[PDB]
Amino acid sequence: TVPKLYRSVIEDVINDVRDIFLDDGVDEQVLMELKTLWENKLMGQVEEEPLNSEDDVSDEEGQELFDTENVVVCQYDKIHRSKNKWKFHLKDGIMNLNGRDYIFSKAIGDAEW
Amino acid sequence: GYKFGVLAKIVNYMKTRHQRGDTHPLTLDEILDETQHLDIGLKQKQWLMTEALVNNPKIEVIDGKYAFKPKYNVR
Amino acid sequence: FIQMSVQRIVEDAPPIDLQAPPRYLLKFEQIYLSKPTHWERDGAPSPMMPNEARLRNLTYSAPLYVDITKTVIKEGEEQLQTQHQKT
Amino acid sequence: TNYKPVANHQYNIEYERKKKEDGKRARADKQHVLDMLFSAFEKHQYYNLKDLVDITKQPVVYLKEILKEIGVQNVKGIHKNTWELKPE
Amino acid sequence: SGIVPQLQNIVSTVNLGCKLDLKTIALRARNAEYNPKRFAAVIMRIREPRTTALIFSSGKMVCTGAKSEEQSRLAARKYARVVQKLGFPAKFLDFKIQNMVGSCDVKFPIRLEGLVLTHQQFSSYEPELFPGLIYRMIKPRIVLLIFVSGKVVLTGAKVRAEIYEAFENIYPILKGFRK
Amino acid sequence: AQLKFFEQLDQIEKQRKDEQEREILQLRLKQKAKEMQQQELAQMRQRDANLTALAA
Amino acid sequence: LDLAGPLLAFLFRGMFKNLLKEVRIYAQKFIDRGKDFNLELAIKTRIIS
Amino acid sequence: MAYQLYRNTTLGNSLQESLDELIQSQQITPQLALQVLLQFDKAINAALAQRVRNRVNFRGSLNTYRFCDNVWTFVLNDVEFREVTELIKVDKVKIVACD
Repeated sequence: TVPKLYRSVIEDVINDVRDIFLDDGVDEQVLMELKTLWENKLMGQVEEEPLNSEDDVSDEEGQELFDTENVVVCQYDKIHRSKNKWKFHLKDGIMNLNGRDYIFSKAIGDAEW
Repeated sequence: GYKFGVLAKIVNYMKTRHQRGDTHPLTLDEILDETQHLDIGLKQKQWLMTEALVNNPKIEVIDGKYAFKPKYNVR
Repeated sequence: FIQMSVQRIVEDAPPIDLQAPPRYLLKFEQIYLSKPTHWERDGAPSPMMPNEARLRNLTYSAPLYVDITKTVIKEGEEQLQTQHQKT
Repeated sequence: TNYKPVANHQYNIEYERKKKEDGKRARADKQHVLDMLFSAFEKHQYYNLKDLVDITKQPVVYLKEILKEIGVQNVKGIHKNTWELKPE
Repeated sequence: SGIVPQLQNIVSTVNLGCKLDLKTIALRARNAEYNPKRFAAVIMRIREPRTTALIFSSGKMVCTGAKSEEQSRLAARKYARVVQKLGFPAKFLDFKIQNMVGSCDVKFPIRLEGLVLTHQQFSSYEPELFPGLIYRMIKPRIVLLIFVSGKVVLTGAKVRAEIYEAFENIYPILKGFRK
Repeated sequence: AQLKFFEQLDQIEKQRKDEQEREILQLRLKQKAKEMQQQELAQMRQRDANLTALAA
Repeated sequence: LDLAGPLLAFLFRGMFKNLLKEVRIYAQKFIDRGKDFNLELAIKTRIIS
Repeated sequence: MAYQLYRNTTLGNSLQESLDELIQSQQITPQLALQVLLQFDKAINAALAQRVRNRVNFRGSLNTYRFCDNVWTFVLNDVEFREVTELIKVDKVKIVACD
């Protein structure tokens, strides 16, 4: 299923880049070579100014630096929050969970902070 | 339109340079590289050099390379 | 006058055309006339007898209502037609 | 049935929803605003402030400040005194 | 009276004394959000104090949601420290409690009609607009939302003393309209 | 290189047709206008790339 | 002989022209502002009355 | 000069690596590579918008969130992606959203 969608995307991409390859004057063999390599690669403190009186008031910032864990990239239509919970109308997008990819149109989410 | 706002952008870049404080005059091609004007045609640049750079009062020409006149503004 | 002329005048009045893009069209279709009525200060309607009008210095008048069709063309290939009955 | 009591008129709530969804225009950076202004002047020699505000999508006060910095108001026979996007 | 209002939310403003870059703070902060189209400030939230703070490019910040004055001050200091850790010269200047909100229950139904009739000069009861009666106390500048269920919410206080004094003043009046 | 030059000449041949299309009606002007419109979107679209690289 | 009818018909035609005139003005202001308009609010009954 | 969302995914990474190989081989110029990336972004956006007609659900807890330039950067933990056909469990997820 997902591989079939990927093949359709390949067809769309090549068709979309043909015109640019003609505009820039480059030979068409580049597209064939690109597709071949792409497929192969895929498969009392009165003086309060000092703030040092408190320490370890944060968390590890390395999660955003790593980003190695599963990542979901999509578009959002509505996102509401009522004092505890975050609600998500995320529309069509892509998800990368455990390497395997997932495709969706409507995504509904509820989370707690 | 074409080939007008680019000239305006160059002149604005010159003001930005002068807020920087680099009195040393700079080459027009280097200015184009800094302002992402490579895409523009060369002929428009040549027309600018021949006519607009001299017409602009703030601009000055020294040793074959164009920059503002440090005398015009009060120091 | 009441039976023919009022309705004919309303019909002959050209449809209102507005545009400034979506455009609205207002058409006045039908005339309705109720019996002479008087509204008390509390807002309760009640039939107004001519003797009561004479005594209370009221005007012997009948409410007048028109059916108005408003059609809006949004340029999106759909036109919405809403009818206000007895405005 | 006329003038039936209502908390808010349908047109008013629709317009308020549109305004809230669109949100107020944001104050973008001077460089980007200037570039957009110069691009607009290329399309048209003379611009009115009202339409220039629509083109730039910037606050009126901020746009007026940036435009006062470079462009200049010319009093003209087109119909009224309008801005000129040419710095000189 | 035997009843003391308990604070539900405290608003405190503090100046950091330095201009800030809202976009940079939004990009680098943990829980911060920045929507210039919607609001001109940056909204950040910290769970451990369980509070929300708005930070403006002018360097002034507003902290809300703190249930205590100490919690409000600590949360403001934490927000300032986060901004400072983001590299800005943030400080803690002229921290002040602009407004305090308290809540309580009188444990008996109230006749808001009689209350407004007696204290029309300070009372405002409009069931169409809001079911709760709004009472504007003068000696403390406190606004009280009194409800038929007995719940009373005081707002506009700068110090907890004002909240307690306002409740002490209002309780004898309410007791005279017990339902 | 000569073959490339001949191919290039056909470009000018068809740009003649382009003029005759203006004379029939401006296609080049329309293309330029279209190019002008993208610049703003590209700047807005671009802004996201720099910050996303910093974020991830 | 112009009896009550024709005379009232003349007056009513004039007043209905007016009514549609204010309706046009009121609706035009809202349309220019881009917001839809309420037909009931557009009508001035005092004109005819 | 486009939305530029799917570049930092498996598909975009593979395309970028292929373009890097051709650039190393001098077969394609970097401007051509950038143009290919732009066209890929357009095509992928259109394809996901059109050929996807399935709904998904998920629940969990949120540990962090960020917003700037209409870009949400939520960070959830212990998420359960529930679908009518299958259920997936994940310890942590980062949801990047744009519009």
